[PDB]
Amino acid sequence: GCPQGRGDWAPTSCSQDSDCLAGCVCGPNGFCG
Repeated sequence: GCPQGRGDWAPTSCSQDSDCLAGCVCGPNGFCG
């Protein structure tokens, strides 16, 4: 998947999928992934 969940790639806080990279969604954790 996209680099929003790797060791040194902590996720991005989001409220919608548009806050995230392409193909990534805003998860229930409130973070991109």
